Amino acid sequence: AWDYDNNVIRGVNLGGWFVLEPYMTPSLFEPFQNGNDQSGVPVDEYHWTQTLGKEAALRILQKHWSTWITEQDFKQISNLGLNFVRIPIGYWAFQLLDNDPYVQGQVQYLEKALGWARKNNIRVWIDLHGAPGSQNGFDNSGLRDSYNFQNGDNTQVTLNVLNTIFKKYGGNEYSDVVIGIELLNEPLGPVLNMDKLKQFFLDGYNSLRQTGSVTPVIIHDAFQVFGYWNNFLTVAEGQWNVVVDHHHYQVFSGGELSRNINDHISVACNWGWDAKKESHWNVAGQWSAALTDCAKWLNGVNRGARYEGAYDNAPYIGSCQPLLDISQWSDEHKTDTRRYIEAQLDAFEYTGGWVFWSWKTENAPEWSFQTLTYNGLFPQPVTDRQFPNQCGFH
Ligand SMILES: OC[C@H]1O[C@@H](O)[C@H](O)[C@@H](O)[C@@H]1O
Ligand SMILES: OC[C@H]1O[C@@H](O)[C@H](O)[C@@H](O)[C@@H]1O
Repeated sequence: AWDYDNNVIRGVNLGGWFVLEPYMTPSLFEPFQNGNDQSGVPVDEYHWTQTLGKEAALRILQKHWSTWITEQDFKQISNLGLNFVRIPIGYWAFQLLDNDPYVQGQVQYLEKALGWARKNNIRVWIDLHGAPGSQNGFDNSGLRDSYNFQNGDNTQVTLNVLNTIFKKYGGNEYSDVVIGIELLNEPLGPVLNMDKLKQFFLDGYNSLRQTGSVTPVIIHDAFQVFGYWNNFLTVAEGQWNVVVDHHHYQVFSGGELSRNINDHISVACNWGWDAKKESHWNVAGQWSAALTDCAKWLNGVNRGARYEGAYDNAPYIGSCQPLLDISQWSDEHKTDTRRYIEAQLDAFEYTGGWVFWSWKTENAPEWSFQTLTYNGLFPQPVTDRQFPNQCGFH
């Protein structure tokens, strides 16, 4: 349903939909603030559902699921010249651990989305974004500050969930829509046992193929250096239809944030050069326009921004308040943003293409494809260049 050799993915993530992220939908979390005190705000979906209880969580999430993304969004995505969406979903949509606070019902909307994709000629990855125990301790895994994916029976439970996804979505029923199943989003390589992670990836690969599925298997790079995965899941070993997903940002450390715009561009261009050298098909599955970490709660609930020297012992670079509203951005910041977007687009189209994080946010413009497009900062058509050939690819 896709030609990974000849076609380029031009896509958006449907983030914040089936896995809550505080920075993307702060309205769901802000009612728990006590004036300026954020100490009682649940930090992740696990604690949000636990605090509300099952009845309230289901009422509020049903409303969210039914309105956040609809068929109209898919029409607009097609109209903007995009050809692809990535759909994050948590393990809890399929299976609950014994005392899990999570509520279910996401699957109904996932299946509506697959139909909306079909109708609008949009292809899809399904992405397992959160595993039991957490694979990364990020709030976007569902469970912040825990790293227990490789503990106990959590890896086994994850493989059981994947087998459900494989039987439902990796077969003939959706072979015209689903062009990849991503085994696990952003496993935090540095804190994991990498040998066990590779075994997990291999078990998932083999399990899918054993169902008779020919669906591409997408592996996230686990924050390893470019080329790390070249010798894994290879044609030499009869392993085929494998894609590596690289994520790229320049905002989650003081060193990255302090780069001037030219150096930000040089780094983006180098992402392209280095991805080209790899031996698997590869796609930039998450990236954005952000040049700051100013979005409220981007680093987590009750954590500040490195950009204004309010987190992670970073030096003050500038004040975030002026940057929260795209109408208040300086001409220079708008120009820097457009340059940065174009350099990333060129870099990522140099291999398998790109998937912007994310389609929409409530009020975080750096992270919203819609907002950037409407304000003329994301090229429309997406091939438009105000700053052509910044990287010099050949
Ligand atoms: O090397 C690029 C690609 O070649 C294809 O033949 C394989 O099936 C893929 O798994 C691989 O990513
Ligand atoms: O570890 C700090 C940050 O790392 C980034 O790579 C992730 O995208 C963020 O979610 C996380 O907050």
